[PDB]
Amino acid sequence: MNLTELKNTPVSELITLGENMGLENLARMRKQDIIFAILKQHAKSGEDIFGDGVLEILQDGFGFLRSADSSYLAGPDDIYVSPSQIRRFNLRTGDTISGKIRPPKEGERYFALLKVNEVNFDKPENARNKILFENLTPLHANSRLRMERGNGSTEDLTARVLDLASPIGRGQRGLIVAPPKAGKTMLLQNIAQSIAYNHPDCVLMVLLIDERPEEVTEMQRLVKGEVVASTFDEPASRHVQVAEMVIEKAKRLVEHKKDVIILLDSITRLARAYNTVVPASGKVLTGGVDANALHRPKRFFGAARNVEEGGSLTIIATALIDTGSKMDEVIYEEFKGTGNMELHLSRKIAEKRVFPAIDYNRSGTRKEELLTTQEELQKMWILRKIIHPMGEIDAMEFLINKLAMTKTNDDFFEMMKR
Amino acid sequence: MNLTELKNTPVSELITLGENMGLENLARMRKQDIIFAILKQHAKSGEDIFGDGVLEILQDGFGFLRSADSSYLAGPDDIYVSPSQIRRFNLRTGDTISGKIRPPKEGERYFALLKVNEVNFDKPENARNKILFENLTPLHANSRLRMERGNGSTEDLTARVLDLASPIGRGQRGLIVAPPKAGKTMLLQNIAQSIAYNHPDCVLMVLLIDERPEEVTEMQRLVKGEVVASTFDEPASRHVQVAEMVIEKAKRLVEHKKDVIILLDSITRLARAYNTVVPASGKVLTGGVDANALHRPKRFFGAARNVEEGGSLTIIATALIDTGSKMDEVIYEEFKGTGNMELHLSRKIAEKRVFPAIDYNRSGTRKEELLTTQEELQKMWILRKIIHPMGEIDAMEFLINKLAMTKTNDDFFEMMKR
Amino acid sequence: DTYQPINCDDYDNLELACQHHLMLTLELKDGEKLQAKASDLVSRKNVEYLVVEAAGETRELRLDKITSFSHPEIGTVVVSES
Amino acid sequence: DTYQPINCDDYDNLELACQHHLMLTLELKDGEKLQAKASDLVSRKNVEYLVVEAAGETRELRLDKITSFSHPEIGTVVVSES
Repeated sequence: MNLTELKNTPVSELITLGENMGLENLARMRKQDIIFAILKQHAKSGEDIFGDGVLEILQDGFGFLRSADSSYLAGPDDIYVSPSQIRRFNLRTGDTISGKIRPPKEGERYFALLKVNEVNFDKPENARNKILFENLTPLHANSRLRMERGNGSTEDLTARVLDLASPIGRGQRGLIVAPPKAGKTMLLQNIAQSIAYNHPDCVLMVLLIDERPEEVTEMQRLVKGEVVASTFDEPASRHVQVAEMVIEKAKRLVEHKKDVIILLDSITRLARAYNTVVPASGKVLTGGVDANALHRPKRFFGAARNVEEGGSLTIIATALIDTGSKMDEVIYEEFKGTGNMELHLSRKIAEKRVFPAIDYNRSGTRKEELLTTQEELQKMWILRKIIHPMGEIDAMEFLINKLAMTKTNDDFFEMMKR
Repeated sequence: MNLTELKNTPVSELITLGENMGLENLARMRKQDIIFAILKQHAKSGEDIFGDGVLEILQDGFGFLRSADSSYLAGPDDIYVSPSQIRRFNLRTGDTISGKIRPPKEGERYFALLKVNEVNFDKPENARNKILFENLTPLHANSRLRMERGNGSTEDLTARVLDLASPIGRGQRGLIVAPPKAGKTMLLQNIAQSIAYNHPDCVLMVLLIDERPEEVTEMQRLVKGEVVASTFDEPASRHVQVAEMVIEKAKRLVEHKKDVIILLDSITRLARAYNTVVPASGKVLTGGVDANALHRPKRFFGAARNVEEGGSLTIIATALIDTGSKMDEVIYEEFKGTGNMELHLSRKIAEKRVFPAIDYNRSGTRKEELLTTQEELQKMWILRKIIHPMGEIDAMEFLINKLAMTKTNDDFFEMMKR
Repeated sequence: DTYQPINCDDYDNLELACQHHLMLTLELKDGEKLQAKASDLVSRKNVEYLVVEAAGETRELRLDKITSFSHPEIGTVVVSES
Repeated sequence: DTYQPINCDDYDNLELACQHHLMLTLELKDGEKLQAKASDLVSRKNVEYLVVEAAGETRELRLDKITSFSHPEIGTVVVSES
């Protein structure tokens, strides 16, 4: 039995566990007290108890192991770790620690770490000798993530269109230009589904900033990978700390030769939160945004890279345009040309109810030659030559009805010829 | 040992060397911290340490020798020179000083210089008696820098085409107008490699502002000379500091009668950074541009000159247009009539996807009779007269067709003669 | 056979005792009591070592070769099996 | 006799003493011992000189000739011949 196992366990089975183990009181709705009592009783029996968490290093010096289930929210159940253990094992923000956990003593609101047996799915001795993330040399994306599934349903249509318009590779910095109503959430959901289905080895992470709880719940239910989010009612500091959590965890995972994928909806909201939290520097540029406010969102966006030594970090971020606020427009302008792949969404195509509503003539990647092969590159050249001179919405109708009766992109490429 | 080679070794070799000498857990922090720790450990043994760096004098008066491998980024490994030594040897910012270092004493954080034995690649005494840069009288460029390699490769074609469009002399002042998609980076890489091959004696530095990390890495790999860059995630003060370090180093090198070449990508982003950092003067032009802010990028661009005495300083800076932002359009309108050489790239030529995407009819040089001989000048005039009626796409296709079989420029002129 | 690291609790107690820089009572295998102070815990080759200057011998010992340690300021500690 | 620059530490300490006006205890290369005050560090003909005055003697010497210098409040620093 592990702390997270009791954490995600619902009421009936935990009540049964308490009553069969010998708990005196089971009429307490607050799960924290019953978990505390049952863990105290396990400690009294001398039976060892394990746990897991994600490290946060506070500026004062000690660390707190948060949980991803609560979207990395502070709570009484987070595991306290003293600075001595941080000095022993070289552990920074984002590391995942699993090991023995000691019950709180008199003077501790939080459970104190007892003994670590695994760090980042690795022994501490081997986890202490990994090079830092920014010492790794960046590279262009050379291996591509194929999102064309064999399902052949209408869901695969969006994936095939995205594969054709702009290939995606591991280690790619992506940007999604989008109007307020273009069905962006469906696009993100199918992208995540394709990523989880096609490349299980790659760690998929979805993070939402300033979103209503209903879509947060539906995403947590429907996305196979981890889903972390912050509701709109929470202040900006919550968004800042959750973004720091996800980026540090991604960096620590990448250091261990792992491919990490982060879907960010949206960069505009994260930049808004960062602007609202940072103290003013005395000079404000046009639009009521601070010059140094964008620096940390830029650092978050720029962490995406394809590490030469091993692993990759693919950050795909969504951007909101014509939202009525000029500060969002200037935020997008300083986030204009820093992404390797770009995908523009058109409001008019959304109005015409054509799914997906992407813009072929305004989308594409910086280096299509590395990701694709030769004949694939020539076929994409031919398709772009066909589509570019004429319109875009009618071009999209052409594309969707051409992919209608076909299943494989190669068959469609054969059909588009002659 | 020598600090420069230590900075040149990869991270894994640094970790191995440090673990050899007894340092512990040094594989999990900054490379600068690793270098500082191993240097301190070696200096504890009592051996002398040799190191070099470019001097930056701060507002207080003391200076720091910074290395160019980290693009002059501040770090623990930077050497510290007290104001007494800047008084001893008349040292200005941009001076490349090499000598011995001593370990920091109690209460000191940075390594301190011990004895100077090379200033600006010369003796400490001789470098004191060099005339300042702006006292030298500028001149019109007359020593041609030929970009044509003459090996007949398809990579040479671009250079050849460029030599036909706008020749460059020593001490020129070039502006490469660049629409977004057109292959500006390919042009810059071709120019840098041609300069490295044809003219090895000229000191070549490549400066990149707001560039993506993968582009910076590929440029450091490709360019034989010197590459210093600032990624887009860094603040504007970083861009300003790297630009001023580059320009002062170039000025100090020219003071010693040396040809210096600076390829800049791009002047627009440098101007944006300068606008961000410089406080507003109260007279804000259209697009948020401050009139005071443009003063310093103009100094950077106007520092390019052909010194009457020995030496020259060539600056070829690209400028982006059709970016959808009024800031860049205003910067272009400010910088349009200040360059000796003007080379235009065309978006619609790259639409047909032929390279290079250079607009012949709108690209040229000022006082081109000085660089080239009379016969070559008359041949160039004849070709310009032939080219003028045709449109830019047709012009480029016809030029590339005629430039294929010919190996050198003289053979091309001979073929065009009959 | 395998080497297991010591638990974090006793390690943090002993490093706290080192930080307080108090007087120390040490025992040997035969039970001899000595009055000295453990200076610092040195982590070499991913292994903790303790040097002792009780009689100037400056003897080096491995952290897994000590049964338990007791101090008067805090409660005596017992090394857990896990 | 060509002049070689002295080490940075020696010159920095000399300049600090000069601008702080201490009764510097000086020993010469030939062994001359003298208690006097250094007024200013001046370089003439590319060789750095030093003027030291005792009762207005204001005698000039090269920095290479000085081997060591001392004061009550600062440590005695021996210059490096190499």
